[PDB]
Amino acid sequence: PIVQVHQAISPRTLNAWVKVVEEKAFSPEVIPMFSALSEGATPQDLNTMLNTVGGHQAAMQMLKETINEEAAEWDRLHPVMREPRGSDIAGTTSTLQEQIGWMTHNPPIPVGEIYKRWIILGLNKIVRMYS
Ligand SMILES: CCN1C(=O)[C@H](c2cc(O)cc(-c3cccnc3)c2)C(=O)N(c2ccccc2)c2cc(C(F)(F)F)ccc21
Ligand SMILES: O=C(O)c1ccc(-c2ccc3c(c2)nc(-c2cn[nH]c2-c2cccc(Cl)c2)n3CCCn2ccnc2)cc1
Repeated sequence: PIVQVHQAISPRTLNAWVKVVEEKAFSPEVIPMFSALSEGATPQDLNTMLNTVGGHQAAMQMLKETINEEAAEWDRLHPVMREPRGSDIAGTTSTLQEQIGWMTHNPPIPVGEIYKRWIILGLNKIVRMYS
């Protein structure tokens, strides 16, 4: 996350989270916990976390599809320092430096916060699917 500059979530925190998500798989109480954990997150942070958490293969694919759908919608709503496109917000086509750039620009585009809402949309769809 960006702190008072960028620093990775600590390994101890991420590894503990992996176990929490496993124990609480597919339950909605994970969602607010995700929001708390990812305070200040860049898209790079978020992808490291998602990749570390891993989990259920079909669920991961559904999350990915949801993200891609939201990135497409972002491009429709906000066609394009350069401005980020959907894939930049998802951290696919952007660097960590670029993400920090947008997040701290005057005025800013909070690419981490935007990506978080896409991830949360996916997590909610997953909750319903496995309920
Ligand atoms: C989408 C992929 N994914 C999993 O497959 C998780 C998972 C992890 C795991 O270690 C085991 C399972 C699992 C599920 C069912 C059977 N056996 C194992 C699922 C899991 O259950 N959820 C999940 C939890 C609650 C609600 C919705 C989804 C999350 C959560 C996140 C995060 F961090 F962003 F919140 C990231 C990936 C992720
Ligand atoms: O959902 C959300 O949370 C959400 C949704 C949208 C936005 C958003 C989107 C585009 C935005 C924006 C804010 N602020 C500006 C904006 C306004 N002036 N300069 C910029 C800007 C230019 C380049 C890089 C960055 Cl970093 C900012 N633009 C660029 C608009 C086009 N423009 C205006 C001036 N130059 C280019 C922020 C948050």
